[PDB]
Amino acid sequence: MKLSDLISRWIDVEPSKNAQIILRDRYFMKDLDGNYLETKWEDVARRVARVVATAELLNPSYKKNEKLDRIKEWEDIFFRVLKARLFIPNSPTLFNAGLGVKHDLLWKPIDQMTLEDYEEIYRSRNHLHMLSACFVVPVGDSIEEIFEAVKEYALITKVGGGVGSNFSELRPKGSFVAGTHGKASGPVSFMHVFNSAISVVKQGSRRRGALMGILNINHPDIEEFIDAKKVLNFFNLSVGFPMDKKEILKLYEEDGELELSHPRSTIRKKVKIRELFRKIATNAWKSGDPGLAFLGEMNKYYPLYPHRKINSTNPCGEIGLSDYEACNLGSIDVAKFYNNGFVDLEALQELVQIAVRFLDNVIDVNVFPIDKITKAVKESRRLGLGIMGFADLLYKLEIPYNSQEARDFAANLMAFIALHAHRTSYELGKEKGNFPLLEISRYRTEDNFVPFAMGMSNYDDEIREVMKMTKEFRRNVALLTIAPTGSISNIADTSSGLEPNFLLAYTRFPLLYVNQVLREKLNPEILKRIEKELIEKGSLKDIPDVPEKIKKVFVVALDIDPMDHLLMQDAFQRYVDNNISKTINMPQSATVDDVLNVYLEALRTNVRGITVYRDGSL
Amino acid sequence: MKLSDLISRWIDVEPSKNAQIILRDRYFMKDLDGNYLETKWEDVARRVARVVATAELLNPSKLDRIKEWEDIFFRVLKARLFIPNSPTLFNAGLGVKHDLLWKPIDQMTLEDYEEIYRSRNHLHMLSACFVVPVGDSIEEIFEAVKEYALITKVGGGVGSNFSELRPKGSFVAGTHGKASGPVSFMHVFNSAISVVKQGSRRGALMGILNINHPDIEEFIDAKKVLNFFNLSVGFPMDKKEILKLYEEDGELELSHPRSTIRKKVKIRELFRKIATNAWKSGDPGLAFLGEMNKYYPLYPHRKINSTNPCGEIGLSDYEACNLGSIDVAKFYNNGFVDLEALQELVQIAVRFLDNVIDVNVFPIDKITKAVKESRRLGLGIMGFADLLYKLEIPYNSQEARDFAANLMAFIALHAHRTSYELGKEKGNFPLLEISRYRTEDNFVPFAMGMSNYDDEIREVMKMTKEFRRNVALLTIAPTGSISNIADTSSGLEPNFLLAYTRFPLLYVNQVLREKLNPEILKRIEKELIEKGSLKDIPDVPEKIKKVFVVALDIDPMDHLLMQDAFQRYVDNNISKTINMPQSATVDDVLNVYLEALRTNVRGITVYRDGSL
Ligand code: B12
Ligand code: B12
Ligand SMILES: Cc1cn([C@H]2C[C@H](O)[C@@H](COP(=O)(O)OP(=O)(O)OP(=O)(O)O)O2)c(=O)[nH]c1=O
Ligand SMILES: Cc1cn([C@H]2C[C@H](O)[C@@H](COP(=O)(O)OP(=O)(O)OP(=O)(O)O)O2)c(=O)[nH]c1=O
Ligand SMILES: Nc1nc2c(ncn2[C@@H]2O[C@H](COP(=O)(O)OP(=O)(O)O)[C@@H](O)[C@H]2O)c(=O)[nH]1
Ligand SMILES: Nc1nc2c(ncn2[C@@H]2O[C@H](COP(=O)(O)OP(=O)(O)O)[C@@H](O)[C@H]2O)c(=O)[nH]1
Ligand SMILES: C[C@H]1O[C@@H](n2cnc3c(N)ncnc32)[C@H](O)[C@@H]1O
Ligand SMILES: C[C@H]1O[C@@H](n2cnc3c(N)ncnc32)[C@H](O)[C@@H]1O
Ligand SMILES: [Mg+2]
Ligand SMILES: [Mg+2]
Repeated sequence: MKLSDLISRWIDVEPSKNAQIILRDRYFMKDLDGNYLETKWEDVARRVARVVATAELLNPSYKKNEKLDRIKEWEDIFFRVLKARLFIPNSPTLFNAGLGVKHDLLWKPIDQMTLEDYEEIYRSRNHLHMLSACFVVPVGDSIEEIFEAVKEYALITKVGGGVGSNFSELRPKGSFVAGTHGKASGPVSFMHVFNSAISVVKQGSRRRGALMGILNINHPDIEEFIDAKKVLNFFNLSVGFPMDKKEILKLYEEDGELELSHPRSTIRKKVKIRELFRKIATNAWKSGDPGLAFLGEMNKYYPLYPHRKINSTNPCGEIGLSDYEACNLGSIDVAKFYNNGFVDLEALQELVQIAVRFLDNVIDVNVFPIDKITKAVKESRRLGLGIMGFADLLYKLEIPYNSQEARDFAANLMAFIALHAHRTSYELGKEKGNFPLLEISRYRTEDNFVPFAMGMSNYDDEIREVMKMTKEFRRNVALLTIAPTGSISNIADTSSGLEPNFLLAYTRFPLLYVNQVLREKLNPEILKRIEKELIEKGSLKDIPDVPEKIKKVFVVALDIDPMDHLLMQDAFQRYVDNNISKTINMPQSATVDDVLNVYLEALRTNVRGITVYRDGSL
Repeated sequence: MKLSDLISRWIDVEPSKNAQIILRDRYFMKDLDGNYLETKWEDVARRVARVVATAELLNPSKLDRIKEWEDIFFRVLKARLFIPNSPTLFNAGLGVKHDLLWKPIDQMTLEDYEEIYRSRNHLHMLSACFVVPVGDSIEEIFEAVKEYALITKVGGGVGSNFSELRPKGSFVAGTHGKASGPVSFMHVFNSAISVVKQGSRRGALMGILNINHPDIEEFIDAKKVLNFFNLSVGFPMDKKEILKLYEEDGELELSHPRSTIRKKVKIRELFRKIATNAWKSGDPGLAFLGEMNKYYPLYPHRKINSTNPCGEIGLSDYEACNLGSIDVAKFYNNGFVDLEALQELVQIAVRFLDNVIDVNVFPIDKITKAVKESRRLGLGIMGFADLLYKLEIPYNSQEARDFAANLMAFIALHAHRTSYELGKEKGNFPLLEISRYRTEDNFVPFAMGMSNYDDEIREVMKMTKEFRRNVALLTIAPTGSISNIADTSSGLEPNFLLAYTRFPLLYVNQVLREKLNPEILKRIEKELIEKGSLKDIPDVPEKIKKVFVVALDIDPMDHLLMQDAFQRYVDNNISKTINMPQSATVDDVLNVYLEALRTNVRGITVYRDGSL
């Protein structure tokens, strides 16, 4: 069906009470006095649609004598899609769109807008008008560069972004410092200063996982890094693997040794790569940290490598970024695309096109806190279009999350989105101009470059064809990711990202959720009966008088074994040009050897990173 | 006896084994390979002398002249008559080719000196102490954090007043949130220095919060963490007003311009809070900022907000100070202070310090500007208590305090005189014209009132209206390290002990050795070392007991008044610890604070014996 008619099915479905609570708390805009300027999700949709549509002022293919009509049409489409909650951008977009703008412009009826209204909106965006989820900054091996980075952590966090850094440039603890004949404190000690800095800045104010800290596997302090949180409470930590995944797996299988060294230290040491891995798995087994960041694999698919290089991800790992780049994210709720036993691909393709344009327009009205960021964003125009609602979609389709059927369905779904997002990038590049670095990227300098592995869909040949087309026109260096969508999946009343539902029924602080699809497919008699058990046990698995058919479809995270989590991640990653946020859930009974096996399997698959969490470990 | 003869009696006197340990530890220059470039104290005087005499290149009033100054610098340095703050000893010559810094002087060409001047690197930081502003924004706060790290890297201390930071809980418009407050941000500064060192840092920082800041009470209790900070309470108002409010049992309004947070508190209760904390742990101190500006020649165009970590210098934003001290114990001669020799060395010292500026490389450009615009110097003394010993003058006496004020007045006179000459010879400091030396008749940068020297000083300040090289010239620093180098007592402080064991070689005060009969010392020593004093020890000549007093023999008020005597003739501030007996109460501490408001002291630090 047409997207316009799908919109009609959803646009007047009101957010749940839980959703409305979240909206009131953090998203509805207020004046300096704490009075609400917005009271309904509708208000947010109008404000955000209007600010992002304003980007069309800059569109060189519109004559001035048509800009108003064209801008208005885009506000209209952005508004309807947002109000329907078919696509929602990353939280900072919702928070900060319209900061600096006269309040009598942000919500006025669209039929009353003038060209001058849109220009006033565009001109009055203030320095807090920061619409991206996160960033990566370099940390150079000097007191000067380190405290400059600390300053940037502070500035970025203030306006609401998260930040990642690879700290491997910092020379090992005890290395010679020529200026003082002294000893270097090493990356880990310095990370404590970054943590301390963030402790006094809020947005505010819950800042859990606001930072990413990576140290490479061959750094002389890697063993200390691995043991760091066992404070650094605002960091997520990952071990960086800049070499090819194949080379590290071969080294493990051969029981080889890794040379730990640094180009500005005499500190050198050899460690058994198996012992190192076991130390990593042992810590992950206990606490869930550190994760693994396959940087080499990110660079294999980075269209600007080696001119530019990915050294770090953002805090939740889903985007590998070069220095001073940002996360520009937004997600489609694919559960709203279910139609009588299938996914409405006609409506989905239209929304993919609209969503790419929306995210790309966000760049134009984004205001960054640092000059170098503005430059790096404009030069590559990297986007992060993702999905949520995936687990709920499978519930509707009656497909077990832990099945090859689901993984085949995922790869094909994702290949379809990638195809149409990249085709849109081509179109936008023809319309508005290519990303300035296109001419030096592998889309132009190389034959048959494709920014992901593929190999699991009937769309591959069509994808190859479009990638060839983008040699000539391309708006964006990359377009896709799958984010946690922790807050925005709640606003959308759907399951988060690509993850299975963690629980079918639970109480949060104090109303109880019950999965909506479960309510529609399970006999209302049986439900009222088993609701008690379900909440206590956290699964349908071992409940009598529950049809085997629904037990199979309605699996939760811990019903699904780790390899099925990992293989789902691989199925998606084959058709994503950035990365993916995915927790590999493991049962309490899991061993350190079990964790090692996940790592080894990960190395053979196409994933670009790994996070595991053992139930009960924390 | 004239400076030349005095140098002859000292120039060939080697540093003690004790002092030699300090020098081989961290003063002798090494390769990046770790090898010794310098092995004896004289090798140090050669480098430093030659580098500072390079400044004469800039002298608009030329190879014979530079060499001249290097010689006189060298001789006074080698004889340990005068010594610059440690960073000058550490960092002089950094970046300069080793073939230039030591080779025989008669082998020096003009080519050579110009090369030294050109090749001074970014580590060539020759000053002890800095002050930097911390503005009320995340941007300014973290720019200041970076500044702390950069200054600490090159070997400097740094101080700030954190009063501009709005109080904990205040509104932040940019986030609609709540401010963390000054004390929370100070923790970030502390963490920063935690990972930075010039070789390995106690009291590297000064943190001041003003008495009327709404978080003043949290700040007073801040340390009970911030291990690299010394803390002081700031009094930007006149000492008179606070004494008044205290005597009237008045109330102080706590407020901040960027907060709606405000509060009334009894001023006596705030003082008692301070005293109790000080009584427990020696912090925080009092900084009478208003009194510093009172004598600040550039007030209010520029304004003193903070001191360095030891408090002896009141600095406006981004200023530094290069200190150097004269060992007065070496000027003892036949029951007199050799005013002839001492005078020559003062002129030389002022020139030396003023030259250090020209060859100094600062880590930040706003600092280079501040230093070059005012040319503030900090010339001081060490060996004072040992001088009293030689003069057989009890430290805790009116004779001591009168002698002290006279010594200092004398130094003050000749220092400000030489600043007139150098101002004539090299040009005035750029802000002369807007300073009170020109804009008001009868401005004097200290209180005086304790010497017959005052009248001439009043005249020399007047001639200063036309020619003056430096905005102010004098300080008394702790001289912790340089006094041990000079084998003498530190700063203006009485000796803390007459006998202690350096490991297992014993030491007894070099001068006590001469006045006392060796036979008595052999017996006495045992008890002296356990009691840390001679006042109760049986069969010690009364005149010996009263002359060779140590810090704890001298009561709180006599320490304070000694600080007053010196301060009347110091245009900057003074480092002085007011020691108190272990049996002191919080009330005794309060009385010291109240007395200090009545004297001319610009700051106060107290330490109760055995509190830590
Ligand atoms: C998004 C997210 C995050 C983000 C949240 C910020 C963001 N970028 O959106 C960040 C990066 C903070 C994060 C971190 C971690 N998370 Co998480 N996270 C999620 C996720 C996907 C959504 C949560 C959410 O926003 N819900 C909606 C909001 C509106 O409700 P909320 O009540 O305000 O949510 C808050 C809490 O969930 C909290 N939180 C997030 N993760 C965790 C983990 C633990 C152990 C705790 C106590 C709290 C907590 O942060 C939220 C506010 O930002 C859920 C999965 C799920 N089923 O919900 C997990 C989930 C709670 N996380 C989990 C885990 C294990 C972790 C980590 C231990 C992973 C790691 N590598 O270390 C860390 C813990 C860090 C710490 N200091 O404790 C598990 C915990 C399982 C369990 N049995 O408790 C979950 C269920 C994912 C999973 N599939 O297992 N997470
Ligand atoms: C200079 C100095 C300082 C400097 C040292 C660096 C510098 N500016 O060069 C600073 C600012 C760090 C300082 C601080 C304090 N000091 Co102090 N300091 C001195 C002084 C004048 C010189 C000693 C020295 O360096 N000797 C030569 C060097 C080469 O040998 P050293 O053994 O390596 O010296 C080190 C120790 O003395 C140490 N140190 C300095 N002060 C203190 C205080 C205590 C309690 C301890 C354990 C160590 C210590 O720092 C030196 C190296 O930098 C002496 C007075 C004296 N007559 O010696 C005191 C002295 C040791 N300090 C004293 C006191 C009380 C303090 C403070 C508590 C005061 C305060 N306001 O907080 C603090 C303690 C801070 C802390 N973290 O413990 C008293 C201690 C009395 C006692 N019963 O032990 C002394 C004896 C001075 C006095 N007038 O009473 N001090
Ligand atoms: C100066 C200094 C550096 N470091 C660390 C921070 C950086 O990781 C690293 C380099 O610091 P730098 O600031 O580059 O020190 P430097 O330039 O004087 O010395 P070099 O020529 O050897 O670079 O050493 C400390 O841990 N403590 C210190 O005091
Ligand atoms: C942003 C932020 C500021 N602050 C403090 C730092 C400064 O002391 C003070 C000002 O911060 P600023 O960074 O200057 O805040 P702002 O400009 O966005 O808001 P305003 O106009 O109200 O100044 O608040 C916090 O404590 N936490 C924070 O998260
Ligand atoms: N500073 C900060 N950044 C965050 C936080 N949560 C998320 N981010 C950024 O947003 C990314 C993904 O969060 P996600 O759950 O998908 O976004 P959401 O649904 O808008 O909350 C993280 O990797 C960070 O880059 C936070 O609590 N603090
Ligand atoms: N960073 C730093 N600064 C210091 C240190 N010791 C002294 N200073 C600075 O020098 C001033 C007094 O030092 P002083 O002991 O008189 O000089 P020294 O004998 O040469 O070490 C203090 O106010 C500080 O500003 C130190 O250990 N670290
Ligand atoms: C629960 C959420 O926490 C994020 N998360 C936590 N730690 C890491 C990490 N080290 N690397 C990548 N993502 C992480 C996951 O991406 C997941 O979505
Ligand atoms: C031992 C040395 O410590 C310095 N010192 C320690 N703390 C302070 C302070 N808070 N204010 C001024 N000086 C201080 C004293 O000036 C003394 O000279
Ligand atoms: Mg460097
Ligand atoms: Mg501000």
